Amino acid sequence: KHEYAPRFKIVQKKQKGRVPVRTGGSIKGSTLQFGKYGLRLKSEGIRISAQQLKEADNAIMRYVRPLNNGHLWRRLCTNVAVCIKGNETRMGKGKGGFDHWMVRVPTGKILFEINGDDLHEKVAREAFRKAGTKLPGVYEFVSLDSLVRVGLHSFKNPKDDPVKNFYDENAKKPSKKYLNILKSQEPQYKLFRGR
Amino acid sequence: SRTSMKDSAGRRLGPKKYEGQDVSTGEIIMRQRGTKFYPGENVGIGKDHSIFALEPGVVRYYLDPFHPKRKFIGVALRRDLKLPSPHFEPTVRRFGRFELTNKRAAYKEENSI
RNA sequence: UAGCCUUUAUAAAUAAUAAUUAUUAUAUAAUAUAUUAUAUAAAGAAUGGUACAGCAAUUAAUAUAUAUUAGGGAACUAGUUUUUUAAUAAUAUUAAAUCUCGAAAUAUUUAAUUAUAUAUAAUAAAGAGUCAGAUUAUGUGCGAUAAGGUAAAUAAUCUAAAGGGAAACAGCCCAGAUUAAGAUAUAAAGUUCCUAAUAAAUAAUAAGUGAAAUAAAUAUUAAAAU
RNA sequence: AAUAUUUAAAAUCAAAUAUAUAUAUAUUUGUUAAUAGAUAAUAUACGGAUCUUAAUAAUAAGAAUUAUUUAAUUCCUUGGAAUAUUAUAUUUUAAAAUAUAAAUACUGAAUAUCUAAAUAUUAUUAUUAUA
RNA sequence: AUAAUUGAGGUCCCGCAUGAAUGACGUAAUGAUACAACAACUGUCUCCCCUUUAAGCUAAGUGAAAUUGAAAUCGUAGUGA
RNA sequence: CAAUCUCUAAUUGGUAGUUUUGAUGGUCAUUAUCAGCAAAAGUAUCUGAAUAAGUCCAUAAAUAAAUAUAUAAAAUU
RNA sequence: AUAUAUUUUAGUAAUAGAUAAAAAUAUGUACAGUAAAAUUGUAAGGAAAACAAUAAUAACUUUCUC
RNA sequence: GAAAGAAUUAAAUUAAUAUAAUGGUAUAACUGUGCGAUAAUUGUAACACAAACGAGUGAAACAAGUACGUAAGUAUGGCAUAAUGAACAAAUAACACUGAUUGUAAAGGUUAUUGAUAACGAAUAAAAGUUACGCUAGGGAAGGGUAAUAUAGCGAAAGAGUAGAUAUUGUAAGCUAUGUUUGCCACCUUCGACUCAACAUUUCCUCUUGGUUGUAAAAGCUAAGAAGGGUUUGACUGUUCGUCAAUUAAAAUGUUACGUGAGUUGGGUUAAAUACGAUGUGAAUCAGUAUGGUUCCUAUCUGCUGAAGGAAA
RNA sequence: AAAGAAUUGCUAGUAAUACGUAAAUUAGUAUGUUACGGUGAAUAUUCUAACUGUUUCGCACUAAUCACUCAUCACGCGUUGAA
RNA sequence: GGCUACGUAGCUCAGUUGGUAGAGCACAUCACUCAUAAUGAUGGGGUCACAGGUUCGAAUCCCGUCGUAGCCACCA
Ligand SMILES: [Mg+2]
Ligand SMILES: [Mg+2]
Ligand SMILES: [Mg+2]
Ligand SMILES: [Mg+2]
Ligand SMILES: [Mg+2]
Ligand SMILES: [Mg+2]
Ligand SMILES: [Mg+2]
Ligand SMILES: [Mg+2]
Ligand SMILES: [Mg+2]
Ligand SMILES: [Mg+2]
Ligand SMILES: [Mg+2]
Ligand SMILES: [Mg+2]
Ligand SMILES: [Mg+2]
Ligand SMILES: [Mg+2]
Ligand SMILES: [Mg+2]
Ligand SMILES: [Mg+2]
Ligand SMILES: [Mg+2]
Ligand SMILES: [Mg+2]
Ligand SMILES: [Mg+2]
Ligand SMILES: [Mg+2]
Ligand SMILES: [Mg+2]
Ligand SMILES: [Mg+2]
Ligand SMILES: [Mg+2]
Ligand SMILES: [Mg+2]
Ligand SMILES: [Mg+2]
Ligand SMILES: [Mg+2]
Ligand SMILES: [Mg+2]
Ligand SMILES: [Mg+2]
Ligand SMILES: [Mg+2]
Ligand SMILES: [Mg+2]
Ligand SMILES: [Mg+2]
Ligand SMILES: [Mg+2]
Ligand SMILES: [Mg+2]
Ligand SMILES: [Mg+2]
Ligand SMILES: [Mg+2]
Ligand SMILES: [Mg+2]
Ligand SMILES: [Mg+2]
Ligand SMILES: [Mg+2]
Ligand SMILES: [Mg+2]
Ligand SMILES: [Mg+2]
Ligand SMILES: [Mg+2]
Ligand SMILES: [Mg+2]
Ligand SMILES: [Mg+2]
Ligand SMILES: [Mg+2]
Ligand SMILES: [Mg+2]
Ligand SMILES: [Mg+2]
Ligand SMILES: [Mg+2]
Ligand SMILES: [Mg+2]
Ligand SMILES: [Mg+2]
Ligand SMILES: [Mg+2]
Ligand SMILES: [Mg+2]
Ligand SMILES: [Mg+2]
Ligand SMILES: [Mg+2]
Ligand SMILES: [Mg+2]
Ligand SMILES: [Mg+2]
Ligand SMILES: [Mg+2]
Ligand SMILES: [Mg+2]
Repeated sequence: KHEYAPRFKIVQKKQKGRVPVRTGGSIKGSTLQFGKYGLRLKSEGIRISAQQLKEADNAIMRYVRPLNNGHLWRRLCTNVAVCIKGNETRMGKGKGGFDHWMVRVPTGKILFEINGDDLHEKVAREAFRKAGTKLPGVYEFVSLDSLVRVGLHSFKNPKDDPVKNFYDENAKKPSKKYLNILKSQEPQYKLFRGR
Repeated sequence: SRTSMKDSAGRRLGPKKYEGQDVSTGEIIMRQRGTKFYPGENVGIGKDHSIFALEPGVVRYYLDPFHPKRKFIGVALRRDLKLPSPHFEPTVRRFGRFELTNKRAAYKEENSI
């Protein structure tokens, strides 16, 4: 509903920033969560405007609405407010006025997701290709068995990466603050703190 | 047009004296906005929460179990002392005065009340 | 005026610059469950909150044949069910210059030790010039993730630096001309000829692709792996 | 053969290094190409010539492009050893045997060394005449 | 009006932003004023040709000038304050 | 009266000497807070600010609270 | 029971607690305590007036008691 | 087993803080309450932080006095970071320091206090415009870069096309090229006509060819090759352009310092004169209108057009 | 708390009357209607509005002054000038 | 920083040299009239500008501030 037009109470101008190249191997929003088939970015990290996303959504919908129990999950919201000065105006003299909403999209991230009752995968693939024709990146069809993109030419299965209880790890190799707290909890300090 | 071209300068609010550093009485160990560091052993605190040394010694940053979730800056009277000092041991104190070996000076001091 | 430069000196002078030690844990050995030594591992005294990472709280976004709160319809005889409309909850998933609960490296930075003394800091007495900067790389603000653009941050060079390379070249890659000499090591860059110097190996290309200034979505044809 | 993906060393396998060690653990490395798309005004414009090799047939050429490498090739631990190569000499019948060598690729600065000369400072001398 | 007119004259009045001695309006005459039309005329032009004289050119005599870092002073492309 | 001299006042582009900031098409110039600012400190531009500041707050809630009531004392009665 | 005199009371006014998030003295010092939101209710009361309620007692001290 | 106390643990700084925002604050810096109303006091302040100077900030300690607290102790205003202004000249007090011959005085000094210079390190007590009649010293304290726009192309194809997205058409969004427009940057300080044109091809005509239920024919439409040859004359306007008239096989689009002023012109743009409308108190002014109106050059080199001499043939 | 501009009735058995009485309409209700007596006054014509009959003069009115009637302006359709 | 003199009703304005709550004015209702107004009469609201004293007695004097502006001072 509000993914292409956030309702920040205090509307305000924003700096340009940069699209996060996720050097640490994030895989956040790079996985199929809601649907069966999806459309992910394949190229370098890119900014997608609100209008472009809306058009991609519309393109996908043409295939989704005919389906029985058809659904489209829009995974990303255009949260960054972009202002622009005109091409007509000189440089300097303040910042330009609000123009459009935009989203910073890392390399591996999923944009859309679909799942119908009577949806064959070929149709879904076609729809997602047609959606990709309207967006500024280069995109890729992603199924539930197809594995998570991280880099431009690199891949990963989330099933593989290890599970860890971090409290236990902390206890094993404790910080100074934690040790101080533990000492405080002990009786030779707790009795004589005198509050 | 109307531009937002106005800002105060930076308040120089780092630590002004570091761990293991020799100090003198009066010297500022920390400038800060509110007690990020609390005044520890042999150390005072000012109006602007500025930690300053009460005695000559060695600046030490530490945690104390009595005050968990609070960082401290104190001044150890020597380099030998671990400045979160043992609680039930006697306080390491500095006399900090000198006897008036000079006779006249001693006499003057005796006279003065 | 300070910053940076110069001259002449001063010491109960190393205070300077660089690194190490400093911590945590493990194993072994020796003393009294602790201490010391040895070895190994760990981005390893103190200060920090950027990258990264994250969705906690704040601010924002999405979904539920899930629950509650009311509303609009609807079927039988005000009660009731369903298809729901919003809010709230629950569960799952997401991001931000002014969010950071996790969190680097570089950094700031302390003592002693070692190494730099044909070397540094500090102080004293005196002379300046300069206050139009430029480019390259990285991280940003503005611009349109435009400018040989603009604004500052860090480093280098040019400025004021000749020499070799980059065809030619202020700012790039090497390297700092006291005067020669030209045997030996070479730097960056090169070795068919122009032009100082070359021979090999294994693959791929057939397009003169390309051969020191890489042009995109997409299409076609192959090639591998499943 | 056919259909449909992916173009990957994360997983997986293979290979190598480091800790107890014929194994385990940890780390490091290995996963497409071509063409089209293609484009303006003095004149082709990799700096220019020119560069993709070919048996018969050469004491002889066969990228001068792209990618990964080496300094003849293969094992052992920069070094030695073996292997064939190449060149040469000797002996025997243009070939065979023996042995010697080459294997340090090279060019390259006003860099460094060497080789000499000058000035300045530091530290030692020698000669001649605040010695 | 012209084959055809952003010009000219006539007329209309959302006069962006006329107006009465910073005078208002309509005429006769005048004007090397400005714009437009008709007639006549023509080398203005279609489209230039021929001719004449003074230069230009050559020989003799006299004899400038601005300019000038030094010049042994080509094209193209590239580079580059 | 008026004229002249001396003093005093009004008026003056008549006339003379001067000036017309730095930044911009009325707005910005001093101070504070955050971001920009890249985990010390500092850090700019006609950069972004739901930006904020030229202050505000005081002489006041008092007095009374142990020898007391008739009579007699004054070792506390 | 009633008359006069002399007194006494009635000026009727909130805090009764070291008060603790209604409003009021904004700098000192001493002593002490904890807010808010949301939720469930309740006369007018309704989304929005007020009041109530809404985390855990292991160990310790004293008291009574099987 | 029960009651009471002491409390501890968890959570919380989301409330509250005189006031912005940030940091801090429950050990509370927040809140209540007693006393008080004092420390919102007086002389010396080292040493630090910050820092060009001027200033700014924290502050141990010594001495005098005060308030609260049993005491320990705490208080030199406010949880902190804004809340501001130099000298000079005046003014008011206190100080007992100087007292221009001596004594008084005046006047100056010391100490405390007063009002502003916001262009906020403040030039004076006190200062606005105009010039196209201008003058001097200097500085530059279309080309180049860019490609948002513009022009052209490509991919994908919603949708028109009597039916069929792709004969022809092709929304909004996607990927490029160009340097032809309007911009931006600031390294770098004249429009049109005439004359002669050279080059490009993204081709308007002519030649060849593919597609065209939308090629029967003929006219077309669209696309590929193709730059050999050709591609206008008039009315209006300074105009390029545009409107129209009459033609043409066609009347293509650019580049060349938007080719060409040491080749011509000078209508536009343009200074001095003048008027009009508007603006201004005015001098004068204008992304206004109108009439008038100033540059010249014998060619040294390059280059090109022709013509000779010398030369090695 | 005897009532503003204004406005109603009444010259005699009338008005006035905090003087009463009756009937018609009803099953029933009079502050109304129609009738009866009782007691009983005050005032008085010259000026002006109106409205009836009289008259003078006037009259462009005759559905008779709510009469008739004049011009611009506005709406349509002709005609003829100027240019 | 000091010194003035003014601020009645919804509108305009009296009143002022003390023993007052008064005018027309525009506004809503009836009134004579083919109908409508002009004209006649219904009534309307003032803390006599916030707010204190002296005379049993002040809207008027002595004023504590509010509003909007003058004036002086200071103007270094
Ligand atoms: Mg991130
Ligand atoms: Mg700041
Ligand atoms: Mg200087
Ligand atoms: Mg040292
Ligand atoms: Mg940041
Ligand atoms: Mg943290
Ligand atoms: Mg500068
Ligand atoms: Mg630049
Ligand atoms: Mg220079
Ligand atoms: Mg150089
Ligand atoms: Mg240098
Ligand atoms: Mg040198
Ligand atoms: Mg090529
Ligand atoms: Mg190239
Ligand atoms: Mg691996
Ligand atoms: Mg070319
Ligand atoms: Mg080359
Ligand atoms: Mg050398
Ligand atoms: Mg016309
Ligand atoms: Mg004409
Ligand atoms: Mg007149
Ligand atoms: Mg006049
Ligand atoms: Mg005239
Ligand atoms: Mg004349
Ligand atoms: Mg001659
Ligand atoms: Mg050069
Ligand atoms: Mg003048
Ligand atoms: Mg920060
Ligand atoms: Mg910062
Ligand atoms: Mg910092
Ligand atoms: Mg930093
Ligand atoms: Mg806060
Ligand atoms: Mg410092
Ligand atoms: Mg200073
Ligand atoms: Mg306080
Ligand atoms: Mg406060
Ligand atoms: Mg002055
Ligand atoms: Mg005297
Ligand atoms: Mg100034
Ligand atoms: Mg200034
Ligand atoms: Mg000044
Ligand atoms: Mg001035
Ligand atoms: Mg003029
Ligand atoms: Mg269709
Ligand atoms: Mg489009
Ligand atoms: Mg250009
Ligand atoms: Mg072509
Ligand atoms: Mg045909
Ligand atoms: Mg031909
Ligand atoms: Mg031109
Ligand atoms: Mg020319
Ligand atoms: Mg020229
Ligand atoms: Mg003339
Ligand atoms: Mg009665
Ligand atoms: Mg009846
Ligand atoms: Mg009667
Ligand atoms: Mg009669």
